[PDB]
Amino acid sequence: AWKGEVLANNEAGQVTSIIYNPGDVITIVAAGWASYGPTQKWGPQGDREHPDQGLICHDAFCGALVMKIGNSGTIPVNTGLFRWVAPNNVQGAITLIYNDVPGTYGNNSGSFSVNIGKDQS
Amino acid sequence: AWKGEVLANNEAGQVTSIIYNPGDVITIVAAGWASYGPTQKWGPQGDREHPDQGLICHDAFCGALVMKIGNSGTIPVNTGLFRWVAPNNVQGAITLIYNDVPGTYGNNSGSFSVNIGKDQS
Amino acid sequence: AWKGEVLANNEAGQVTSIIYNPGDVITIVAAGWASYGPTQKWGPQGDREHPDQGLICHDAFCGALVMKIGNSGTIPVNTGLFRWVAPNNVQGAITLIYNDVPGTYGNNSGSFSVNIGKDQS
Amino acid sequence: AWKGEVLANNEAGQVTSIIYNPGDVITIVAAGWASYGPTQKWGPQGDREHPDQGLICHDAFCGALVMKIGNSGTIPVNTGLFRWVAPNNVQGAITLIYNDVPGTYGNNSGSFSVNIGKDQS
Ligand SMILES: C[C@@H]1O[C@@H](S[C@@H]2O[C@H](CO)[C@H](O)[C@H](O)[C@H]2O)[C@@H](O)[C@H](O)[C@@H]1O
Ligand SMILES: C[C@@H]1O[C@@H](S[C@@H]2O[C@H](CO)[C@H](O)[C@H](O)[C@H]2O)[C@@H](O)[C@H](O)[C@@H]1O
Ligand SMILES: C[C@@H]1O[C@@H](S[C@@H]2O[C@H](CO)[C@H](O)[C@H](O)[C@H]2O)[C@@H](O)[C@H](O)[C@@H]1O
Ligand SMILES: OC[C@H]1O[C@@H](S)[C@H](O)[C@@H](O)[C@H]1O
Ligand SMILES: [Ca+2]
Ligand SMILES: [Ca+2]
Ligand SMILES: [Ca+2]
Ligand SMILES: [Ca+2]
Ligand SMILES: [Cl-]
Repeated sequence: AWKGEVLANNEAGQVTSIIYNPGDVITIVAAGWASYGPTQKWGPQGDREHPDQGLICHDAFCGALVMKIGNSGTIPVNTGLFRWVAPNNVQGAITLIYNDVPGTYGNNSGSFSVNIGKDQS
Repeated sequence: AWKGEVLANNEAGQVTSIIYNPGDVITIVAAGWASYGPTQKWGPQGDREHPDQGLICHDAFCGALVMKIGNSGTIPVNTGLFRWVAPNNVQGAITLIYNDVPGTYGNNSGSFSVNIGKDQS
Repeated sequence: AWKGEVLANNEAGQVTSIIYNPGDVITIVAAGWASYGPTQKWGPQGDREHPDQGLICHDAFCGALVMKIGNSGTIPVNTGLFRWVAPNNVQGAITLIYNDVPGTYGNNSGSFSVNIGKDQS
Repeated sequence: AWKGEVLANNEAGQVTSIIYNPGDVITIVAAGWASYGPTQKWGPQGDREHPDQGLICHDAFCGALVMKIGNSGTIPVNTGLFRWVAPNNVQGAITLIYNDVPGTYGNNSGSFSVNIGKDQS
């Protein structure tokens, strides 16, 4: 398993020690508070009221937690994933990323705390 | 394992099929959007800024997900619990509840989607 | 989890730390060599060529590993059980026992090494 | 998880759907009755009284269940493995094999039934 934090201000994200392999079942739980610029903070689902003006992941809200597995495209994580198997082909290290518009991370603040583990399969 | 929905306006809570037994380890993941009255909605951690006005659980925010286990007090859940063991002498049926003030549930809306599993031991 | 040894010559068997509760999924693995009297030894499946002359479990061979759960009848274990769920209404402490004819355990020798754990469920 | 049979007379063994990856924890349970030639049969630990005449696995008895992982040498399985981690530098598909002398498999009989799964990590 892996525990750690993802900073809202880091366009490169946080690499983990979890290597996702074909067939793996994983569980992720995410918590905490972050902002993409405003004084308000949101949880790991982000801001449901904010439009997409060029986010790295178009399938989650601005301010959400997302990931990449190897050199996949972005995959939504939000509050987490329960006994989840990847939409197929994907493989590699899990990198966690805060969803914002590239070039605009400089006004971001806060972080998410994240646990990941592999399940029975 | 159990999957289901906890309505924000259900004061009595959602009774699950999980009986927490001595020594059990469990994982919970919660998602969704709900409100304790305002037009804005919050995720399962609730609203960090709203003051505690006699919530059923003093150790979680207004609009957070909490639970009881048998005769326990309320216990916080938020976005979830990762490979977690309960307080000494707590056991029995898990009921999931939206954290609000008694008698003030009638203006609530939305729901949280929740999964609960037992882990290896 | 429980890890230990089940002696062939112990008619009362071995009361483990594992309390089987409704819905639990368990794994048991058993290894080793034991005898119900002869100079030869058999593994946890016992002696397939030996007749049943009043065995405590009629559904496994003389010299096999079996168990009781709470106040159940004997249940075959053999080399182990993989992600196993008990029949309805069976619950309580797991006792491991060597399968022999009652009153004939005194000439027995050897033991099985046994691991029991609760699995995800 | 994989469930299947391993024929005692199959010198190439039985390839499974399990790909062992670094960090994986697995469980195996094996059952059944097989022979390397005599009319008598033995369980998955094999025959403790027979000498090694050039077995594919010198670390288990003739008639025992063994395995290979990818390009590995033979590793004992016997009655099974509980929440087991492979040696470092061992990875790839699991193949199950009956322990006999190469070229002498043709007079073998019976089989072992085997379950393999990946466990929480
Ligand atoms: C100035 C500010 O502009 C936006 S918030 C804005 O969001 C983008 C993503 O869409 C980037 O993260 C920027 O860094 C953020 O500042 C308005 O919603 C806000 O009300 C305010 O006017
Ligand atoms: C009228 C309303 O009052 C509160 S919201 C209020 O919160 C309590 C819990 O503290 C109960 O759930 C009520 O049912 C809710 O209406 C203010 O924060 C809000 O701005 C508004 O004035
Ligand atoms: C003829 C037979 O010889 C052996 S059994 C023998 O074992 C080897 C492995 O050591 C091969 O599997 C052969 O296929 C087997 O036949 C004696 O132990 C037996 O009593 C009998 O004389
Ligand atoms: O049938 C069981 C019986 O088998 C014979 S050979 C043993 O000597 C006895 O002690 C008893 O275990
Ligand atoms: Ca920003
Ligand atoms: Ca309310
Ligand atoms: Ca005896
Ligand atoms: Ca042979
Ligand atoms: Cl806080």
